Amino acid sequence: PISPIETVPVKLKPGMDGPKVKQWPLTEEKIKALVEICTEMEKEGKISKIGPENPYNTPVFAIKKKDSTKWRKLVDFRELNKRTQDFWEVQLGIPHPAGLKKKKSVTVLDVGDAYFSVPLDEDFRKYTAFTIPSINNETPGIRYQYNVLPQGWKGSPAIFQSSMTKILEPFKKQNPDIVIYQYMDDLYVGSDLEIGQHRTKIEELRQHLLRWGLTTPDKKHQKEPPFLWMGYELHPDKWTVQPIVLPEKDSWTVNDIQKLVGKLNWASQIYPGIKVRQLSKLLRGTKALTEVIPLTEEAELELAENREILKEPVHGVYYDPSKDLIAEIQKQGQGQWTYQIYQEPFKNLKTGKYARMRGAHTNDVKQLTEAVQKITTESIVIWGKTPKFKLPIQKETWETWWTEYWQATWIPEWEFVNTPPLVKLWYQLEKEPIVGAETFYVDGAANRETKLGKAGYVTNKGRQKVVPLTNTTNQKTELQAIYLALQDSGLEVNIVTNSQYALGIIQAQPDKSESELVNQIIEQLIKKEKVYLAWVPAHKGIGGNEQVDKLVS
Amino acid sequence: TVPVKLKPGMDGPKVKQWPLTEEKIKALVEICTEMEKEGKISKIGPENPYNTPVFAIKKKDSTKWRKLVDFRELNKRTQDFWEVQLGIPHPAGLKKKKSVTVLDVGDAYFSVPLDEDFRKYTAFTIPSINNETPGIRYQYNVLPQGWKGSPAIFQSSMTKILEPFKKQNPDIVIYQYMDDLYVGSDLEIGQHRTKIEELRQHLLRWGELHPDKWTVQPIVLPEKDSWTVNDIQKLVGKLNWASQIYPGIKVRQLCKLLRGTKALTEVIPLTEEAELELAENREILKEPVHGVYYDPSKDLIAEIQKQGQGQWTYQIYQEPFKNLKTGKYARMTNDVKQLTEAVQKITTESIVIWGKTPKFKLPIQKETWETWWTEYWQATWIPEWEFVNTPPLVKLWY
DNA sequence: AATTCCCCCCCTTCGGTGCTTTGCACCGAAGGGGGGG
Ligand SMILES: Nc1ncnc2c1ncn2[C@H]1C[C@H](O)[C@@H](COP(=O)(O)OP(=O)(O)OP(=O)(O)O)O1
Ligand SMILES: [Mg+2]
Ligand SMILES: [Mg+2]
Repeated sequence: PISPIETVPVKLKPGMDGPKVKQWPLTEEKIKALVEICTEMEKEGKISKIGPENPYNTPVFAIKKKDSTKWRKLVDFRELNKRTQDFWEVQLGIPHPAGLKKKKSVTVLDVGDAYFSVPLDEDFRKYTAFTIPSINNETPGIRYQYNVLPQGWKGSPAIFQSSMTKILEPFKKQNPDIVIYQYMDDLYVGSDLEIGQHRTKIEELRQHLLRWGLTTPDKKHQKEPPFLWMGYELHPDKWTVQPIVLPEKDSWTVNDIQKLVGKLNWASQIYPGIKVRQLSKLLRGTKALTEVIPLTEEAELELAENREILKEPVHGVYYDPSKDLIAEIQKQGQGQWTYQIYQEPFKNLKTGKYARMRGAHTNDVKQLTEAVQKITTESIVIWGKTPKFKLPIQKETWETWWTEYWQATWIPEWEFVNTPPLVKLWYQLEKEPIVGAETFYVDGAANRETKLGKAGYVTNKGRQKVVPLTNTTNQKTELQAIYLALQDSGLEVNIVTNSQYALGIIQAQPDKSESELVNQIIEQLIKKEKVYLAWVPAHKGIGGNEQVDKLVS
Repeated sequence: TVPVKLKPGMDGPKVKQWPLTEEKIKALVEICTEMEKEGKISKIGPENPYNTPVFAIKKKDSTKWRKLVDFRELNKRTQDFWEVQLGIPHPAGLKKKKSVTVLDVGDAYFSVPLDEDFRKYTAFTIPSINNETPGIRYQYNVLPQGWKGSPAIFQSSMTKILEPFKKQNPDIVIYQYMDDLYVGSDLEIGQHRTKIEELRQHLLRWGELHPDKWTVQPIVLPEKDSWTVNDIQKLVGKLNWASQIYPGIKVRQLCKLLRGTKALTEVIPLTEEAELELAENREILKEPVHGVYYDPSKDLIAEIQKQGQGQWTYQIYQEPFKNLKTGKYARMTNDVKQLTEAVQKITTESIVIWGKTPKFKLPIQKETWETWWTEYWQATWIPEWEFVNTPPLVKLWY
């Protein structure tokens, strides 16, 4: 029934009226389902008949519920939402079973008719008016208005969550030794005490809820393991995701590729080693969601690997506050990382992957730091404490990186682990000039009208060469000049440039880039054994740097 | 109460609450539980569209958690600040005092009720561990701590309690920026503490800085006998940039030995023209640049740089290439902790000197800063910071 | 050619912003997908 809880005062945005949308022609089965539903609801006072005094209207339809033989009646409140006042949602995240503790007794409850058991503000009911049609336009239609929270309204979820919290507060105040994970209307009540006392307390909770209108039907009340909770199968000592079925097709469209990447990201939290880089690359540049895309022999290998991985049943474990959180990170190549958070060896609380590509140019250390931050900020949410990392990076490499980088870098308490692919810096630029090495005065120019440029590398011993470039801006010509200086040189080399752009790219030791020129720079830099890069102001009378300026111009 | 109002045509704070550590949550639902019994805060629902981040900080050797609300955004749109808008207008003699002390008048703001039509903006949400329950929303009934309008309202209650104290001791200058009392005396340190407890006793009954050690750090050129081609090349670049900040620097006598396509590790034969130009340019760098004046109509900008081995460097300025103050913070392992301590020291120096927190430009990635900056913060106020990515050009500040 | 609403996540695209280097690198919002109620 309708709860005696107080009604949250809602109002429209200033200067806005109510919706006046018209009803679409509905199908016969949906019309019959709506008429059947809007009769039981009307008898219980959840909706009320109206007439000419109400000029508002909003389309209504009915989708099929997750369980068959039941219809969910929704209202297309898309013009009312544009005029409703703003809300601050109180749901800040999603509970995870890895953060649960090992409770001796567990019960999962589901409130029946969750939204239709919370009253709606009396001054806001006139706007939520709708019109059930008559079948074959026999009658002109029956108009109703909502006395409870509508489904499809912007403010309904927050209002219901706050009402449920207020309802549950006295019970949790009386019983502080019982854990209750609430998510909308799904309740996970876990506690100590034997099965008899736990069932007695569950009955007390159900009576308390029934005193507040909310009813918990016996069909949605689970008392024995496994418990289907929030997409997971909670067990007494482990947990698992509900079975994931990947699409199996011989012709892949654009839309069905992202219906496979999405189900792999979800599966990549208890399943270790899931990669979606090659599959996701297939979505770059596509236009239509029905465009057939052929697999590129690299997405097929990833698909086979992920299909093999999903074939073995894996399980998680529950949190233990009297134990230490450990997180291991491993490299996968091409900027992909796989991490697992555990407390005991070979018993993972959680798994995950990080493959985001931030910035045009990067290296392994920066991506490892980003993965560390992501894991830290996720573990803070789930367990409320940072874990101890076991990174695949040497202490000396991290030291040489953070004591020489021009940015503040820190990662928490961490221990080096030696598991093949290691994070390292491929090349380093010497801070001092190298004696007995040819000094390379490079420059590059490009007219900003016809997109023609030239590069020059005139050096100490007398060597010089000017190379023309087509369709290059003022920066690509400089990068080409550096590339050509690096190419025609021995092992030890000193390169002096006149702009900050190339230095800023090169100084932060990139090992992979989104531009082919910087990539060629990187593969050349690793080949050399000693490189010294220096800056010089361009048009300040500096000979050599000015001699090459004439050469490139 | 006072009719607090926002700027013409401004909505209000709508910031998302960041996740908190389990220690900062167990010690935040306890503070807020007791704060609600006394009526300081009250529960609200989702019908209030506004929000503000909240977190707890354990102050210096206090062994107690203190709730801190990041009112940075609400300060920007409040703009009431009219009741004695000056807020104890900045005494120019505060920076010249031998020693000043910072005292936190915290529980004094929790006695004057906040205007009813304003408590909706001072709303915050307390997160839950593993999202067990939806966040608990609260709003302030009394004047909050950290909001710029709290000192501006409590002004005609602190100038009265301090009246029988600062009248007996005219040689003490007391400043209150946001929530802290900057009492700047001039006596001996031993007598300074005695003069502090008397003020503390005065505060109770009626309900360690040293600004004498601050100076600007100028750019210094190296002094070496052997001069290689690279060395002049670095100096020319440094002098070329130094010209725009130190007008009158000439490089004609120095941008002449770099003429040609010679080597870069050979020793240059320094001439008399360069030698005279070197000494002349050094003397201009000796005296700090004059002609710069603080304009209270424009906001200050800070710029921290990392120099390694724990050394940092900042340049507080209002317009580019016109520095009002430069300094070097030494080390006090951790990198974010040092930067966090650097921001507090610069902010404390800026408040003492100009009374305004500068707009910082941190040399750190955003995701690294927001993850850890609340762990080492220990000050009531929070400055507005912007993140930058600029490699060191020519090492032009150290 | 079906039409709804909130929350978290990932992946790609496009426009705005800042510095100057009138291109180029970053960032955030919006589209798609997954999961939950
Ligand atoms: N597709 C949806 N569109 C709009 N609101 C939804 C949707 N799914 C769920 N909700 C909201 C409204 C529901 O009242 C609330 C709880 O979901 P759910 O438990 O599935 O429904 P219910 O409690 O109304 O019916 P039941 O009797 O089957 O429990 O979540
Ligand atoms: Mg359900
Ligand atoms: Mg239900």
